[PDB]
Order: sequence, then C-alpha cells, then structure tokens
Amino acid sequence: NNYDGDTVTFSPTGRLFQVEYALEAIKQGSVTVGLRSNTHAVLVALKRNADELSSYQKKIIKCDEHMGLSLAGLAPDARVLSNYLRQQCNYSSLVFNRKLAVERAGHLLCDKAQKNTQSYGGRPYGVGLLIIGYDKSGAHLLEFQPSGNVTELYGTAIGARSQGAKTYLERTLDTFIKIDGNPDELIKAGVEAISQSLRDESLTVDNLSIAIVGKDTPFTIYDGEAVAKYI
Amino acid sequence: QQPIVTGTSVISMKYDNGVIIAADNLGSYGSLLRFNGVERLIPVGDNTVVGISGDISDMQHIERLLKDLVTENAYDNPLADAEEALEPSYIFEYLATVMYQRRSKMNPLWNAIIVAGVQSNGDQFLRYVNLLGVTYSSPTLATGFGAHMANPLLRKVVDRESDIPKTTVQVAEEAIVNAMRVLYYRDARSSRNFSLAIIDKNTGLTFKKNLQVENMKWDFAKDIKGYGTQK
Repeated sequence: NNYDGDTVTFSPTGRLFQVEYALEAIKQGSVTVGLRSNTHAVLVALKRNADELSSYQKKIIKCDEHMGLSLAGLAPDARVLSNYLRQQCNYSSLVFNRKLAVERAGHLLCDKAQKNTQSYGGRPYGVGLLIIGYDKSGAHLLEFQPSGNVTELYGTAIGARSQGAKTYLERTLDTFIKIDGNPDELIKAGVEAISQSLRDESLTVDNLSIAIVGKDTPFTIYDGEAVAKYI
Repeated sequence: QQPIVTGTSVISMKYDNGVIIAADNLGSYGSLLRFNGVERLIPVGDNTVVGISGDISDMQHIERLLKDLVTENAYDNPLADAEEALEPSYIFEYLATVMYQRRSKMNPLWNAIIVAGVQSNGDQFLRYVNLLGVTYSSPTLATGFGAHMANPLLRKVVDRESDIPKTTVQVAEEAIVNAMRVLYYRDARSSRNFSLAIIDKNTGLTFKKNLQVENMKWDFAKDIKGYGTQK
C-alpha cells in the first residue's frame, strides 16, 4: 500500500488510509455507551487498567456543568480536544453570556479535526468522543469521529465490541427515549447496554464510570462506590 | 479619537410588559444640524432594539456588526428563529466586549449604547454601555443630555423596580414623548423628529418612525421683554 503514508494522499478508490487507521485506534479502545432521553443524557464507560496494580484510566471528562464527553482511543488527543471544547464554551460564555449549543460545539470539533486530514505534517486525532449536554434545545448526544464526522444520536456506542451495545440500544430505543422523569432508570438502561459489549469481564465499582446531565442535573461523574447502586 | 457627526440622547424605560426606547433622527456636525434622517434605533430581530448615541460612523459600524452577528447566528442553527435566536443579553454582552476591547486598544467606538429588549422568558432587558465599557442597568436609562433631564421625568414614573408592574405602556409612552419634548425645548442638538420603539412580551416589537414633538408651549414668550428694565 503506497497510499497510506500520509493524510494528503487519496488512494485510487478515494480512501484516506491514515484516517481509517486512526479509526482503528478507536476500535481498539474500550467501550463507551451514550444514550439520552428528552430530559437527560447519560454516558457509561468501561475503564481499563494496565494491570492489577494500576489505576483505571479516566474515560469521562467534564467540559461544563452543561456539557461533557467520554473518550475511546488515544487519550492525549481527547485531552487536546476537551481543552479546545472548554475554550469554545468559555468564549461563548464570556463574549455572549450564552451557553454554547452542543451541536455547534460538535461542528467546531469537526472543523478542528478536518484540518489534520487535509494538510501535510499533522496527523488525524486517534480518538472517538461521545459528547452529552443539555441546552435550550434539551438533551443532546453527539458521536465524534476523527474523520471529522459528527452525528447527533439518541444512543450509540464506540470502542471494542460496541456493536453489541449499539444493537441493544437499537432494540430498546422506543423505551429509553421516554425515560424523562427518572435518571437512574436511564443509567440502568445504559449499564444494561454496555453489558452486551463485555467479554469475559464484569462491571465493578473500579472499572465502571457513569456521567449524567440534564434539565436540572449539572454534568456529574459517578465512580467508585457511587456506581455500586447501578451494578 | 474625536467625534465628528453625532446623534445625541437615547432614552428608554421599562414598563410592566416590555421596554420603550426613543431617539431623535438628527446627525449634528458641531453646531450645524447637518443630517436630519439618521435612524439611531437598530432593531435586532423581533425582541431587541439597540439605541446608539454619539459618533454616527461608529454607529454605522455597530449596525454592520449586528447584522453580521444575526447572519452568523443563523449558520448551522435550525433553531435560529426559535430557542437559539439571539437574546438581548447576548447582543449586549457582545457589544460591551467590543467596546471595552476597543477602549483598551485606545481606539474607542465613541458611542453610548442602550440595548432594550425582552428575553425569551419575558424578562425586560435594559442595559447601557459606553465607549469606556462601563455598563449598568436601571428601570430607566438615558444617554447624554437625556441623562440629566429625561431620567428625572421617567423616574417620577418608575422610581424602583416595584413600580414596573404598576406602569402601563400608555403611561410609559406618554412619559417618553413628554421627555422628548423637554429635550427639544432644552437640547440645542435635538430634533423635533424622533423614532420610538416598543418591545412587548405579548405584542412584540412596534417600531414607530417619523414621530414629531407636538403640543409645544411658546405663547408666553410674547410677554417676555428685554433682559431686566426694558418695558
């Protein structure tokens, strides 16, 4: 393959192989589930440890009390993109005194990611993001891919084996979208979804983390004994 | 650095269901009453009016900035006519940012600005910014010469926020019109021709152009003879 050496090269079929390989980085990452109702949006993340002596790596990052994200893949790229998103939300608040819409944040990430696909010398981001937020248009969930594609979804999963959780979410959409009064039941729906991506592993207070955001629910991360209720 | 063509006072007032703002139509050139059709109330959507005093060239620059802001807000925003329309508070914060940055570059926009509007929650918005970036709110706001003469009259109607629910649009409009008349009596850079805008949380923006100061009293001047002793 002579065409995979850089982002600025199309293959004879119009593929961008470096972008595809950066997506393979995401596919190697551990599963994250996102799902939302009309009132609440939830992230569920399986963390991985390096070994029995290591901590579990953080999968979820707060942007704002109205917004936050979960990562799969190359965590330093998620740090870069999270700092950029924090700066954009901050700028919107400082200059307009308005909460940045989640859709506009997603497009700002799309545009930042696209530049690395178009010009020499950089590289694509190696990280997929699930962004949840609540704004004047209600609950939102976005999936970011470092091709620069951003899609608004009721639910999705990214990372390894995530198609099992995605299939479960597809099967149960018409239930969980209605869960508007009851954030804990939406969390339980997400935890049941991510269980479909587990292989030879179980959820524990160590490896599970959850976030939720919503109408009167500032973005909050539950981890440790705070998730024992949902296991 | 030095204002050349200038607008004079903008005056404004909260009332029970909205805000009223008025400005005369004159561009003066020093003492020369040079330009007589200068509109100084800039509507921004259906919920906001920006009243500008001071340098007319900087006013025209601000009006351009506001049209651009509406265009940019519509980009990739299918709710730009709805819950993601510009609010008065967004427009004010943007203008105040620009004004203070310009001041800090020692290159002021030589203007005093009142942003009048109704928030989507129905709250009255009424806030002032000047060329220094100094901002304040009050139930009545007036720029320039109107600060010295119109504010006393409007405050006789709305002296405190608990007077706002007692104050009808009829009373407020009558007070604004009388204050414009007083300014025509006493401001040498005023015009009898003015524009008035009403922003009502129910009846929306009503923008009244080509109003004229009427019912002036001059007949007592017949009795004035000399300056002391001339019979």
